[PDB]
Amino acid sequence: VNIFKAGADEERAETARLTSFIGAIAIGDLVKSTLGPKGMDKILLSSGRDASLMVTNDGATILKNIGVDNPAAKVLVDMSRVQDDEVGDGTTSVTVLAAELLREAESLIAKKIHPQTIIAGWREATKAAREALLSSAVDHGSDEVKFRQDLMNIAGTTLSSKLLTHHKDHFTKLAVEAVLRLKGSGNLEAIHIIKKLGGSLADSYLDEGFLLDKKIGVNQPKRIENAKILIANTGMDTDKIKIFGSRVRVDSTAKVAEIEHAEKEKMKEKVERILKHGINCFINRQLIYNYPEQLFGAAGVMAIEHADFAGVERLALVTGGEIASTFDHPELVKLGSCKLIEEVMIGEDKLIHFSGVALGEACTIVLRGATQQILDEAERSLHDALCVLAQTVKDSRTVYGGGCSEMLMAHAVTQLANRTPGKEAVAMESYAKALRMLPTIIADNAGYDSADLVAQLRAAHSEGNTTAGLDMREGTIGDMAILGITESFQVKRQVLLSAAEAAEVILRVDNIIKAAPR
Amino acid sequence: ELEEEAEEEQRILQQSVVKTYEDMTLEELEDHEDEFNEEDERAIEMYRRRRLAEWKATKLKNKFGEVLEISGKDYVQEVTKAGEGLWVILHLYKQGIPLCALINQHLSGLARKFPDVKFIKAISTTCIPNYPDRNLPTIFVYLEGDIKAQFIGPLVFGGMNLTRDELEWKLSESGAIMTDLEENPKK
Amino acid sequence: KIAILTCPFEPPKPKTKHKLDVTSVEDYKALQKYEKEKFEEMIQQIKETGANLAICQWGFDDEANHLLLQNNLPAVRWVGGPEIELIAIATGGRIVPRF
Ligand SMILES: Nc1ncnc2c1ncn2[C@@H]1O[C@H](COP(=O)(O)OP(=O)(O)O)[C@@H](O)[C@H]1O
Ligand SMILES: [Mg+2]
Repeated sequence: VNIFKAGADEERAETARLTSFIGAIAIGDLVKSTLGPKGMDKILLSSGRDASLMVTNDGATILKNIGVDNPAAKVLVDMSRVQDDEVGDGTTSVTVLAAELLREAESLIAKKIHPQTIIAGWREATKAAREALLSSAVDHGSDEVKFRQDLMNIAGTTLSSKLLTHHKDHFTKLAVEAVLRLKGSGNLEAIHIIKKLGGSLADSYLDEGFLLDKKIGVNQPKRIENAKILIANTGMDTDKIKIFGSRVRVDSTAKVAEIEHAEKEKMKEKVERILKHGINCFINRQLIYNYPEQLFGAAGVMAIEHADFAGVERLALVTGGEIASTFDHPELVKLGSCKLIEEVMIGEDKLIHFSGVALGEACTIVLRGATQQILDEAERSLHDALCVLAQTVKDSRTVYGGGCSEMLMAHAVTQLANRTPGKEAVAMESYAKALRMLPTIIADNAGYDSADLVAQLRAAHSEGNTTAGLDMREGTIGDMAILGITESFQVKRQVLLSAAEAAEVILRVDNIIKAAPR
Repeated sequence: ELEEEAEEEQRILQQSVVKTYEDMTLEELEDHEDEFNEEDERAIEMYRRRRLAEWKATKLKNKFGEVLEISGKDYVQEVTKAGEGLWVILHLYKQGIPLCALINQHLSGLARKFPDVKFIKAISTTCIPNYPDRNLPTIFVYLEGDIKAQFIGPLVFGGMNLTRDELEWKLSESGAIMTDLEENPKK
Repeated sequence: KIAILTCPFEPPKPKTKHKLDVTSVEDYKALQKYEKEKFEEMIQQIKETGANLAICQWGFDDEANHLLLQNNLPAVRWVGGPEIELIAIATGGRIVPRF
């Protein structure tokens, strides 16, 4: 007898894990074609309204854009998005590793092994692998030149799997420089990425100051030397007295004429109070109406209308001023400083160029490609590189990439498995196989002999050479210490832990109950 | 037009499906007077007594007058306890945006034009936290707090052609959403 | 020392509907002065209790935010009701409804 609903169903057997495994493997196979320096990106086309088209390489936006149906696919997409939020890298890596973990899981359950046995084996294996990765982590930060070289290597390895690889030598350092302007503040919003079409992608440059996409007023000057910027968050509009319930109730036209004259005079006195600070520039958050603009033009200052919260925050960071709202006491927290406020033209548009800024705490990156999709992909991948660089500035521990860290931690898992009895050992062996399946995939997407390369790496790591990985520009087994394929320790640790946790949570379901759709 | 009232006594019929005393309310019910027969008089007085009684009953309902002075701290009381069945038209705005100024002035005119529904107006920023500036002109109507229509957009609203069409768009609810656009189409 | 607070950092207004008639430029200037001194007195009254931090349930505006900044008195806004109650129970203060 059926009891649920019309449209509600239950899969309480091998069918449930069949659906979960096939969905996770579909996610893994879709994401798999975008790993390594030789990975190839994808086109996302919307069948709905506006037919949005986006060319992308990373797995986070690929998985979040598509509409997944299988709940396991939803689990993988959520894990990828969470991992992108946490660090900003390895979303494709974590999704692929989870997919291979589930594949080895179904292979094991074919051999009639209880899922909790696999769970215990995986817990022990991930503990050992995390311990080995932590033991193999190299650290810097005390050094200055060595840490800068490490940052350059991290940017290179993060940016080599994307389109900017075509000009990687130009871009990596640029990204590093941007992070070097943050001065340790974990504020990625201090970085502005302005994307304008036209010209090769090698024309992109990190500005030596700031760029604002706003407009000068009518009568204000359009160039200043030795700027004294005051940044404000005042009204400058009609500017109601804010006492709700106030109205003019008079008996003549002279009275209302006098009241409007008083309103204009109070606005004039507010502008005079602003000018008393000793300024030649003024940046406001919301609109500036016609009378304050006229007064500013007459006085001889420069005013900016409608610079949003992000704009004023970035100007405050790059110039050093405070966000003013009340100008009663000009002697309190002071202004900012620059050296030129020239208007500079890019493409066909004009932007305000703050040069000679007092502080480098914020900056702008100009992205200029030949196609809007190229601009979007460059922006997303540059965001990933900046995220990783900021994360490794916060925590300078690094581990070698190219599969070397994966190979060594898989070797540790294998060594632990060899000394553990029972059916746990095969679970840990499957864990190690799934973990080693990543460099296999990188070589496959590259197009080399994956089996030979992986066997060579296994032999080299078992011997003791703990810095061996895939040299992809030639396709052999090289030394990541000499070559310089580094990676953030935080990124790899988060990838491992998140993938293992998602595999564990998915594997222990034996019943899927779907309610009737709305 | 009042010009048809003086051209000639011959205005027999043109597009008048019904013509009786039952739909003459007050303004015109007292301009015929001598043309209302005599046998059907008592029915006319019964009808006028009933309809003036209904108007007197609605006098206790249609006294709101103009706009009022609600802010964020008074939102919950006047959107969840404002009354039973009384329409409330919440407005979220900020000073500086011109289109929302247009719709504010038109709403203010509507306030005296229609006193049955007392809409309330509130500042966008200090009514809901972190409201983006991309939703500067906001209007949503409801009764008993169950939000019915919450159209959002700076330019999709079309405050230039709002006047009567979107006046009744806000006014007419509890039924088909598309009910008054065909009256005053933009074309 | 935290100043757990409920009423917003905005000029007061009675719950009953009201109309403040302004009839001359002198009255308009008096209204401007009333607004300015209301903000200044509010901020100085927050400061005079010695609090290093304030918390308001109902949020506030820019002319208050700059005053809180320039007097070296950090504060947060738009804190929910239950959050206000939990803060009061934790930090040991008392919820006050008026400055
Ligand atoms: N130039 C390279 N040489 C060797 N291995 C690389 C190189 N670039 C990336 N890898 C490896 O490929 C894996 C995935 O890289 P990538 O596609 O950049 O991940 P994501 O798409 O999350 O940025 C990483 O674990 C890294 O070790
Ligand atoms: Mg990467």
